[PDB]
Amino acid sequence: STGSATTTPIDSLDDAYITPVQIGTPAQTLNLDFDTGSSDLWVFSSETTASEVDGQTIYTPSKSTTAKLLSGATWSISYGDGSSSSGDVYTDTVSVGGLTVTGQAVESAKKVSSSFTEDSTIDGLLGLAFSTLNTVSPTQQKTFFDNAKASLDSPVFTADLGYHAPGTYNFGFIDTTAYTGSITYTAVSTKQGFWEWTSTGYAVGSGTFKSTSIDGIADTGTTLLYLPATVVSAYWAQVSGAKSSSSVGGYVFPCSATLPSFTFGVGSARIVIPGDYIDFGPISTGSSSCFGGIQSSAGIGINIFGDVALKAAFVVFNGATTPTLGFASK
Repeated sequence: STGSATTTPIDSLDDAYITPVQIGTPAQTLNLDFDTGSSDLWVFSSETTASEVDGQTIYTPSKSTTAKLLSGATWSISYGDGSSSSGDVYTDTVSVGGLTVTGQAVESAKKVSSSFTEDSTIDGLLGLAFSTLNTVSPTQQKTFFDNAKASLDSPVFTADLGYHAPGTYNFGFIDTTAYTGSITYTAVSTKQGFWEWTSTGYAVGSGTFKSTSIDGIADTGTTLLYLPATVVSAYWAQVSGAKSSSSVGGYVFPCSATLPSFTFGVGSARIVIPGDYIDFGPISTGSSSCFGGIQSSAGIGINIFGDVALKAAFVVFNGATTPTLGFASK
């Protein structure tokens, strides 16, 4: 089997992407944030504290003939940005882009933090990291991908995120029309439960390539590119007036600037992030200070190849017995 679903930016900044997902019988379609940096499929629901729901579409398990309470199971997750959610668990039928999993754990939120409430466009998350990170207790549950894997034509999914435009998540096949040149594959460590890999270096604008190993994660659920302070300083030094602002919470730059590109290495291959992809616009409405899309990972504890990086590539998440990651230009 295969699946193919369009993913759409939630706003004009590409802060996140939503993909429609069918849950239950008859189908209830919720727009979920596919997150290769976590491993829980959770939704706003009829059980979510009413004051914490503000415009989201909810899953109502009582209206699904295929929903079953997973008795005794609870979940609770905290994300890198400090947001969180928790609740109980149902199993139900879940379909993405025509690919159906029966018996998928659907984690029903009883509580969500303010960041989730305030984002009316995101009805929940669909985790695509390794199932070892799943938070369901006392019986850990599998991700949608892990459940689907055996049925897939090939044990892969691909992320093709757009810049200020829709893109695609495919399951079970590689669309050879969706990228240019060849796909370069690179080793993955699953030791921390992430799609963790080592970039071979970087360049700033038209500058020379610096060969240096940068360990990080491919994370569709993180907006920006978080890299070591040395690398980030080298980038922003090429933008007149750019500075790190503790009051704002990272590097800002004059909105009048033209940003240089940023290149990262995948083996001997190179992925170029255009400068425009690094512009996250005014820090506050009407400001002439703009927020940068490349930020320091210092104090996160891990480098993160988030959407800023991934949307410059066609990315293969290869879940074969020895997982790997593939990157192609597009």
